[PDB]
Amino acid sequence: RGNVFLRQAEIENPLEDPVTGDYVHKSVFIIFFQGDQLKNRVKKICEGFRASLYPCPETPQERKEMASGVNTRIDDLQMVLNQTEDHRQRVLQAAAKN
Amino acid sequence: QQKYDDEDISEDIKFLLEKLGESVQDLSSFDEYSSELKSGRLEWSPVHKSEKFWRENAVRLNEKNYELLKILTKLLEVSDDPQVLAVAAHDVGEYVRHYPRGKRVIEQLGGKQLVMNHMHHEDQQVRYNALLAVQKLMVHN
Amino acid sequence: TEFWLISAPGEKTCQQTWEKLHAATTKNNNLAVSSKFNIPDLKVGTLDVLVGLSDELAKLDAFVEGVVKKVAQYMADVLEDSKDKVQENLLASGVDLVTYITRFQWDMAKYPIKQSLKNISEIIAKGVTQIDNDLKSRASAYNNLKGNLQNLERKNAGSLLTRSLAEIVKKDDFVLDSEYLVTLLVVVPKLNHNDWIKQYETLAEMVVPRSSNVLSEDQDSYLCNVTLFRKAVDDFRHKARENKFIVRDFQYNEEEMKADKEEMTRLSTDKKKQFGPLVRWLKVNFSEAFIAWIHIKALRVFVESVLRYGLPVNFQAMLLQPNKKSVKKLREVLHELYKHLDSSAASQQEYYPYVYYKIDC
Amino acid sequence: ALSDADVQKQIKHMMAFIEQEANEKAEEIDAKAEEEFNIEKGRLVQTQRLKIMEYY
Repeated sequence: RGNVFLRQAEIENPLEDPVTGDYVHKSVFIIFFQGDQLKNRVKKICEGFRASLYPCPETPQERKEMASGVNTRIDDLQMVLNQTEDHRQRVLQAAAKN
Repeated sequence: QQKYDDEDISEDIKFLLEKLGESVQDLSSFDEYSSELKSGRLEWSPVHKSEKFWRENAVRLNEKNYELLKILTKLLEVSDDPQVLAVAAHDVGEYVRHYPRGKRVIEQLGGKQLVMNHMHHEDQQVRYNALLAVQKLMVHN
Repeated sequence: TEFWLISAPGEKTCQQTWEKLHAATTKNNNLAVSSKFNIPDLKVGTLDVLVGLSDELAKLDAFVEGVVKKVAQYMADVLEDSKDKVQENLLASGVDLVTYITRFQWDMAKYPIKQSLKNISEIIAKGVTQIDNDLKSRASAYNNLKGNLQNLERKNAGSLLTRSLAEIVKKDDFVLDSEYLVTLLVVVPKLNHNDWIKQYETLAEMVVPRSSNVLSEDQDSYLCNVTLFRKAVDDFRHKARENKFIVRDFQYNEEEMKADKEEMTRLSTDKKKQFGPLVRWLKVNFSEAFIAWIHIKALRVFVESVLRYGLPVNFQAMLLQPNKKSVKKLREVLHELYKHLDSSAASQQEYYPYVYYKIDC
Repeated sequence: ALSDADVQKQIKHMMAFIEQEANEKAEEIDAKAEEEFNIEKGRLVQTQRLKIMEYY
């Protein structure tokens, strides 16, 4: 008896998918029940067929603020990756020369 | 690996393997190693890479409120000689491999950003050992 | 015996007529049997837990249906007065089963509804367990009597070699107070009867001359006996097994022979005295379990209706005994009459816009 | 297969049932109150009865 509110959005400009690598556009259709056993069954079918249920949304916006701190951390991680790919290209050239 | 019909040479070889192994085991310690940490000149005592050092006595590096890690953090902040930086960063990496809570503590120290800034040292080897420390912190991060 | 049980949200009072017969919402132009359902009022308590309660209720209902079909199977296998082929029109509490669903009554005296439906279902489950153990025990007793009776029958059947010899061989056919003489019951076929009657004495060493006597017969051979020496029994067997002769070592007594017939006859008589109360028990057990099965089905129907319809306890429900093959046209028509309940969309599968369950034999 | 209005209808039904559960838990809490109070009243009465009987 789907009878709870829908929070829907469309995400375009996707990225490569976690489990297939597909650069496929997404769209979230969110309906949540406060039943606990219902939540467990929904988690079972959603994980088994198709879902990504990592987060724990909540009323405190402090979660979003810590998430902004996480996004700055995330930026630092990408510049780490950039350095490392530069280094591996250069060492591969060095080995190839001889 | 080679085989000799002279038992003298093989006997001397075996005796040397034995005695030098005992000496290698003698090098394995944590009080002498920590005095070497405190001296401010990090000689390359071979325990820096010993697997028995990072499994049997890794928790020793967590002294009073992570005392010795804090000392090494201070000496990382103060001194920027290539080899002290290498020794300390590598030892911190080998410790923090086994202790995720040790990782969160090191993050609380602020030394993670000190290493992230050591990533811009003039010598590229120092930048690389800071890189290795960061990819020891990247796990679940 | 197909029965379609359908319920709807019930937003209008006049749909009670739809439950009974009403032409504008009738089934198959007043040709399919449509009756209003006895709808009781119960307490829900919680909607959260009721998910799990209904799940376990469905599993338990499947179990209780298993119980009912097993007890019906054994009643059919009674092989007397009740079978899946004959006398299949049993009685639920004195009136036929179809007549009882069309006369579907309902009470709270035996099950006070003020108690939660969980406790009611557990009580009926306890009764189910009791009746199951009852059937299993009494049927084990019946199977013991039946197996022993039939094995006794097969023991009695055959020829003299392979059957009990109660009524055949008597004391006058055996040597009395023999000192060294054994009278072997040497059964000999008609293929070799004269050979035996002319060789009886030479068939073993130290045989009584002219001890050639004939006692009885059977479909394969003619019983006869000769009197010979004790140690000459082995010699007789050696020389006689190859002549198509055979020895029937049997001991005769008065009650040793009569007691087995007494036991078979007593077994039949007491088995008789006990299928009496047994079949009375079977009838009452089947009627009880059947009424309880439909009861829990009504409880499950009301449960799922309350889940699928909302907070107030007002809805419609109504029995069907559908017309032959017209239930497909009815599927389409009731699709028309129930799609607008949802008003938006509606494979359907068991995801109907109505709450449905089935009742059968 | 429900509109916005029907989704709101059943959401209000969950809300009213949360209120019914509030009535039910409040009834349970009231029952605990009544029985627990009778218990403490009896306990204190009996204990002080023992003490006064002793002294007397």
